Amino acid sequence: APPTLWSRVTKFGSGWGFWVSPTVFITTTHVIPTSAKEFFGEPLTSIAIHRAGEFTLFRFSKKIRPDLTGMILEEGCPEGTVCSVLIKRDSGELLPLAVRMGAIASMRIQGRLVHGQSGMLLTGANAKGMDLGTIPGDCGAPYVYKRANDWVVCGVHAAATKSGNTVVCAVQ
Amino acid sequence: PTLWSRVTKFGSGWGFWVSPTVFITTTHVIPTSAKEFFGEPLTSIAIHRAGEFTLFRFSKKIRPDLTGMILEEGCPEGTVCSVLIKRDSGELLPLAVRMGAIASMRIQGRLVHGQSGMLLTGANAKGMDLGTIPGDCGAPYVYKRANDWVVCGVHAAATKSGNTVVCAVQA
Ligand SMILES: COC(=O)c1ccc2ncccc2c1
Repeated sequence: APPTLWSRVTKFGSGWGFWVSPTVFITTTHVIPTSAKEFFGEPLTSIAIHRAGEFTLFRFSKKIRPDLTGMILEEGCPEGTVCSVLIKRDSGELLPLAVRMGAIASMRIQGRLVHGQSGMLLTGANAKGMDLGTIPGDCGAPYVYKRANDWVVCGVHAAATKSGNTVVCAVQ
Repeated sequence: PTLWSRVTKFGSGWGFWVSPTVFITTTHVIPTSAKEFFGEPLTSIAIHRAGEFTLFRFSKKIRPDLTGMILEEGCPEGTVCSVLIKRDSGELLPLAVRMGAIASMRIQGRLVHGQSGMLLTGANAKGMDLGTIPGDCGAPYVYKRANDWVVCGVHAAATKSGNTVVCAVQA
């Protein structure tokens, strides 16, 4: 996956978020620090926060990441799309986990009620644990894929079943 | 403690530490000019070759931080393995493969013997991280069985199209 996409993935609360543009940051609602009143030097008064269930978008009034070009963010992807989840792991290791995407779903995972785009990992069978699957520290990592000539972001990592086989992407 | 720490850059590809003293690789990535590997003189290294599978047994513990793993001669037909691909970017690419029969296959002009497999990542890579490249040879094939990780060979070859692969196996 291109270096410019890895540079957009930034450590945030109990997980990660993703710079779509110099002013727009997306992440998974549950990884956000609950009491926080300031982000990237800016007060909450100066930021437009758009919440839809487990998807949160931050739009800043100033350019926080002026090194970046704005890219395409879509509301999920077509059934059958193969995406990469851009997961960073202890020590500059980069894990772009392959996932075949399925339908928008409502599920109960570890007793929590979760709504988003379901998918199934293409890394291995019985992908429970950190070598072939997701861990709770991965929440907020972006779901991306390549079209004709450009890359698209279509959601952020929200949940995984106990078996590890099913993941859920929260969507705009 | 990770499987990934056992995957090691070696000659023109990779290899995998089965135990503190045992390292496995693809025969064609091994240097043809050498007096030592991993600081141990070749004189003290046991080399066991069966076609495109090579095993080294060292007389000293090179990787004393590791426990010994189960090594087998391929796996049952239909097993879904993962090929543990490392890239010089720092990317780790675990790719699912449905394992088939032991076969001889002409892969871009060359005859290669080993366990056939079909990548489960579909279409092509389409310039995504979904297939192998030549520099991936020696990467291990593994799967989880009960609570045990099993390693059943090393990445020997891939078709131009990408979707058929050959895993070289012991004996
Ligand atoms: C054990 O997995 C299957 O039954 C299966 C499923 C999908 C496949 N797709 C391509 C090639 C082979 C495949 C095999």
